[PDB]
Amino acid sequence: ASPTDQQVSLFRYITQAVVTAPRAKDPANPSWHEKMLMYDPIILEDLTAWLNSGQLDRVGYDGEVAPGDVKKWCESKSVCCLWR
Amino acid sequence: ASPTDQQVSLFRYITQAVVTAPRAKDPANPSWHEKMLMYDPIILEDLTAWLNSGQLDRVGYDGEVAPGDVKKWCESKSVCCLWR
Amino acid sequence: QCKPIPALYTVYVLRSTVRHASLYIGSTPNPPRRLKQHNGLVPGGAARTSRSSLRPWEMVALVSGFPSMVAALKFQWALTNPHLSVHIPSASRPQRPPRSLASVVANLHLLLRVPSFARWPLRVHFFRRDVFAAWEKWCAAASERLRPSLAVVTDFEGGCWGIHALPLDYEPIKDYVAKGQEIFEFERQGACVVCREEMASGDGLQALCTNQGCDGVGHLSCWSRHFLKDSILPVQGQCPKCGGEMEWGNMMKELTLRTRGQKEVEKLLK
Amino acid sequence: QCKPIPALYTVYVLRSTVRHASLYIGSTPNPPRRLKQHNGLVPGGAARTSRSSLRPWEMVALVSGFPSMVAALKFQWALTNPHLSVHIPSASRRPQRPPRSLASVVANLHLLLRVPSFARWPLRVHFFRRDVFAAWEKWCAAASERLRPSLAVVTDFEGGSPCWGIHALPLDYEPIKDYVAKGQEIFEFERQGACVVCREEMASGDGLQALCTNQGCDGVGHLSCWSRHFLKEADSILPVQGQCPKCGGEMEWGNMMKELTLRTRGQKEVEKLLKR
DNA sequence: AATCGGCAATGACCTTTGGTCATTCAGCAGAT
Ligand SMILES: [Ca+2]
Ligand SMILES: [Ca+2]
Ligand SMILES: [Zn+2]
Ligand SMILES: [Zn+2]
Ligand SMILES: [Zn+2]
Ligand SMILES: [Zn+2]
Repeated sequence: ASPTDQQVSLFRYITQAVVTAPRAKDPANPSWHEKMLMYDPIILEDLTAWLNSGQLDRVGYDGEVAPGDVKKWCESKSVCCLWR
Repeated sequence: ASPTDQQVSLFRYITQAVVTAPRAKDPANPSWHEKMLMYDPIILEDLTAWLNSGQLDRVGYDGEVAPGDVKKWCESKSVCCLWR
Repeated sequence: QCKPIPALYTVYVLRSTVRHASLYIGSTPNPPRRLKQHNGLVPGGAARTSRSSLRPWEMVALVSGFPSMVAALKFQWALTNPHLSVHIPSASRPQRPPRSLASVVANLHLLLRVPSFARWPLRVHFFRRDVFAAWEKWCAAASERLRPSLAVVTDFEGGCWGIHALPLDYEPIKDYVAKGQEIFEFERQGACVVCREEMASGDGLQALCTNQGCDGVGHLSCWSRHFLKDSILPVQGQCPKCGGEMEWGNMMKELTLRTRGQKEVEKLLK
Repeated sequence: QCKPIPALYTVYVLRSTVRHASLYIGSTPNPPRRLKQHNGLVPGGAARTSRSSLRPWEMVALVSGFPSMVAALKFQWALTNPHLSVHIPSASRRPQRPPRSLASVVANLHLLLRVPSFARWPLRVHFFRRDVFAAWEKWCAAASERLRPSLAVVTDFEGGSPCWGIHALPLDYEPIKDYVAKGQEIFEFERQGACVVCREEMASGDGLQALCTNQGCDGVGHLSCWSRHFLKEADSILPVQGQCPKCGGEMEWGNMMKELTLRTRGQKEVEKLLKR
């Protein structure tokens, strides 16, 4: 594989895990996708924990993603992110 | 057939006329060619009259040369000239 | 997050009216108040602008529409520190004045195109002719153009202007918000304009079309899949009900105001 | 003409030391005396240069090597009025308006050196200020048309490594004194022999006989044989640079004609130069 | 008579206290 191709494939897994999660029933408890849609600043270690607790394995990716790799993902999607 | 090419052919007749004339036997009386080589400022109507007094006919050009055409020729040759 | 998208939040380019070569980059939700802080009329001004011989300062340009204080504070850092800002998506982690006005413009032009900030609902304002001229001079030499979505507006004096014409509150959307409160207080939301599903009161995030006289509501996640009909953050879009064009930023301002700023709304409607 | 090729005749670029924006274009055979005229230490100066607010003036650059006073006056008029000067060979017949800027002088001077009417003249460009020389180099770098390598562009900035600048430019024929002395001994005693090109004997007094410029070399030739040898280019009349068939030394056509016209038409400036 | 482009002068910076860099910010002379 290519180092920028291992990324483009990883990033589609994070995307699919994020956009296919159920939408909120309580509007005060938005999903990670809806938090991005409303420009909620994303706390990196929280989304990283979420992706690494079944959501990646759900969308067919066996492997733990790194917090800074989730940060790369947010920057590439214009998604506001920050460390904790 | 062309106005840029006939002016090139006319200038070849003027060049040959100047260049092939016999050289000065008295260094105080140089030929028109030797005046140019020594950067004598060329009085146009003088060289103009000289070319139409048999010189162009000598080198195979029937027709009269105009002082402005002789002026164009000098400027194309870096030969310094002036009007009397 | 507990707060709604702010009424106004800006990253501004401050310049001395005495030495034009002296510049400074900052952020504020209240451009007029902060300018007074720089000019010494109100306590709290920065250290660079404290210098007596440089006062008064002016705000020659600013970018607005930042959907959070964090978003503005990050754009402000990347604009203040161009030599440290890495614009390739990265796993990463007084004020020295900018070199020139031409470098601020080139780095501002760069920042509005890099992936970190490319899709933010921003807008550039220019308040002086010569500063706007340097901007246009750089834009014309550049090959990669800006988003058509990214409005770049001017407000020159002549013919309240400048930062003193910028609304510091939610009045510009007050009509839209009023439409929103009455549609949802009387349960007139109907079905999602996209998926055609009934939207009971209180069932997830239901976003409202920004065009006046239209009552089209849809699930937030449906509205975004429609605008984007890969990519996550929508920018511009068209309402399927009224056919009107919408900015994704304005639709989120109202949604977060209705969902997280109920006290801000009642104060707006007075 | 009647007079020999001048020792020095220049076209200069005058600039004020009080305002660098004020420029002026002139010609003179005596750059040092003409500067003193501009600055009011000597009578005969210009009217544009009469403002004592603008004084002192300075000559920041000049073009030398003009073979006629007419040649300088022509080049000076073209550099003064670039908007009137037709550079296409044309059948046609003092800046009271100062030039726009130094960049425009640099740009137009660069053009005048490349056009047919002035291209093959035995000229030489001098630069006496670093900033004017930098504007010139900035233009030459951008331009794709190079000046001919045959044409010299020299500098003389103050100090380094005395009379410098225009005061270092020789006003008489002393730079060629040996060459002129070599010619007199050669021809006064009939040592010219035969033409190095056509191999024909050259009796004393038989036409114009030009002499190789290199020290200690004998080469004399028929004037029109030298040129035919030098030009052995495309269409040309005026030689520029050549090589002597006897000593193999490189020559400039302008330097050789300066001695020819001195020996031929300037016999009394010869005797003053040799003090004979 | 008001403009005008290009210069000469000036200020700020971060100390290498002066060589950078920028500006024309209530400028500036000169030319049209
Ligand atoms: Ca015939
Ligand atoms: Ca206006
Ligand atoms: Zn829906
Ligand atoms: Zn609508
Ligand atoms: Zn011969
Ligand atoms: Zn020789």
